[PDB]
Formats: sequence, structure tokens, C-alpha cells
Amino acid sequence: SAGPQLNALPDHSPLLQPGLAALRRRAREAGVPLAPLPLTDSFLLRFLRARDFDLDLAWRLLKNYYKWRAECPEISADLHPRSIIGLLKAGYHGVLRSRDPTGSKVLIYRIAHWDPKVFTAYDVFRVSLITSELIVQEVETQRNGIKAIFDLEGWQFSHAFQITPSVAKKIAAVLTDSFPLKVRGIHLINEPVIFHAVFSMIKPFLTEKIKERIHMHGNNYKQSLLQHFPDILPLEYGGEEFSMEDICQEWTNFIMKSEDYLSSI
Ligand SMILES: COCCOCCOCCOc1ccc(C(C)(C)CC(C)(C)C)cc1
Ligand SMILES: COCCOCCOCCOc1ccc(C(C)(C)CC(C)(C)C)cc1
Ligand SMILES: COCCOCCOCCOc1ccc(C(C)(C)CC(C)(C)C)cc1
Repeated sequence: SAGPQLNALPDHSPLLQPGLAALRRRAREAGVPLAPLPLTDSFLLRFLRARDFDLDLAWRLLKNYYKWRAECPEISADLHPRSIIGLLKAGYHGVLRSRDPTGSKVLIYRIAHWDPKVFTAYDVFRVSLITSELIVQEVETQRNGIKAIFDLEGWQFSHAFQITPSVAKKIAAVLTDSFPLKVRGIHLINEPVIFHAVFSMIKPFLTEKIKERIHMHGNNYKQSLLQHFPDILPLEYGGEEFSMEDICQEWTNFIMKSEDYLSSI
């Protein structure tokens, strides 16, 4: 249980240096790229915290992160938000202002606001990557992980058509062992009945990384979603203070302010 205690330290604690040294030596040895991603303490700590300072797992995650980036150029080859600013303006995606009861950052995606005649699955994936790279900078998010809510109202066949076996593989990767964020929960709301039926059959065979972390609320989601996310949801989902539009505009603004950092990858 040393791991979670190391996670709880600030980045400048000398106690994190043994793990950082051990990981940086493994990275260097396997010939990790020099390409505009510096192996700073703060960067490397993301991987250590994601795997509670288990060095072998932090290293495997780091390698898989590099592998995933190399394997998905149409997502990862340019992180400047200029390519997806329409999706953001359309209201596809926002991050809640407040954390949930266990301190997780909460992400919301709205499928009705993705026009598949305009944006590909890879554009939409680029949105998640951008957000991920931003939120991972907060040490509390590294410690407490994330939850994502997918509002599937208006899910159409044109959306489903974009999820090929290749896209499915890339989705599983980022949820499991290819990005330095702990996915503590995946919530679907307003999703078609077919999701439940499939899930009831495949659930027992899923990786334990996600198996017990998937919650499908269906159309009657208000009460159940509220139990997981009290006092932090937008008006549209049963919250009290701000609209989803406010959240989307606030997150969009933050992305644009970070445009040079995003490019610098
Ligand atoms: C889920 O089914 C709907 C299909 O949506 C389109 C597919 O592209 C969405 C990719 O979604 C994610 C979700 C989470 C993540 C990670 C695990 C990196 C965490 C996050 C959301 C904080 C970025 C990455 C991509
Ligand atoms: C072709 O359908 C694309 C819909 O994608 C939903 C987003 O999540 C992607 C995860 O991967 C799957 C898994 C199963 C399925 C279906 C519904 C087609 C079930 C199946 C193929 C196992 C019978 C679709 C996507
Ligand atoms: C009828 O609508 C047309 C398109 O149909 C899309 C298929 O929807 C059913 C898909 O069912 C699932 C259920 C679970 C999953 C897993 C658990 C693998 C991944 C998850 C949680 C990201 C959806 C994938 C597909």
C-alpha cells in the first residue's frame, strides 16, 4: 500500500525520486523517442501515479502510450484544436467544474452533437485525447481518476457505421492500458436497449479494468445518475446551477487557451 501513499505526495517530494529514476532509466534503455515530449518529472509522474508506483506496470503503460500514439496518427498526429473546434462549438463535449464524491474529474459526451457527415470517429477521438492531455496535468485527477458520461440520445446508424473493429480496438486501448488516466467509471444514458442486451451477455468476459465500472442507465437515468454524481450535474441531467451549454463553452474556452501547449505535442 506504499503506492497510493506515494501518489498522495506533491510532485516535488524527494520520495518520488526513486520511482522517477527507475522509470526514466527503463525509458532511456528501450530507446523512448526524443520527439517533442520531454521526460520531465511531471510527465513521468503521470505514469507512476496511474499505476500506483508499480514500476513494471508504469513502464508497460508508458510503452503502450507511445505505441498507441504511433498506431493512431489520424488521432494523435496533430493535437491543435483547430481541427475539432466545430465539434466543441456544436456542444459535443464538456468537463464538469466540480469533482465527484471520490474526487474524480467528470467528462460528458453528447452523441447528438456529433454530425458524422462532418466529423469522423477519429476527429471525435481527437477531442477525448485533447481533453485527456489537459486534465492529466492536475495531480488530483492523477490520484482520483476520471468518470465519463456518454449521452447517446440521437445515436444513429451513421454513428455506429464509424465504429469499425479498428476504432473499437483503439477505444478499448485508451480505456485499459494505453493512457495515464484511471477510468473509474463509464456511464451510458439514453442508450438503445440493444446495449443492455449485449452487455448482459459479454460482461462476464470483459477485462477487470472495465468489467465492474460500466453502468448503463437507459432512458430512465435521472435518479441513478444522481446517486453517482450528486450536486455537480448540469440542469439537463438533473443538476441545479449551469446548463450543458455553459459547460461546453467553458471547456471550449479552456482548450483554446491551451492551444500552444496542445500543439507542442
Ligand atoms: C463509448 O461509445 C461511444 C463512441 O464514442 C466515439 C468514440 O470515441 C470516443 C473515445 O472515448 C474516450 C473515452 C475515454 C478516454 C480516456 C480513457 C483517455 C479518458 C478520458 C475520457 C478522460 C479522456 C479516451 C477516449
Ligand atoms: C457496429 O456497431 C457499432 C456500435 O458501436 C458501439 C460503440 O462501442 C464500441 C464497442 O464495440 C462494439 C461491440 C459490439 C457491438 C454490437 C452491437 C454490433 C454487438 C455485436 C457485434 C457483438 C453483436 C458494437 C460495437
Ligand atoms: C441500434 O443502434 C444501432 C447501432 O447499434 C449499436 C450497438 O449497440 C450495442 C452495443 O453493446 C455494447 C455493450 C457493451 C460494450 C462494451 C462493454 C464492450 C464497451 C462500452 C462500455 C464502452 C460500451 C460495447 C457494446
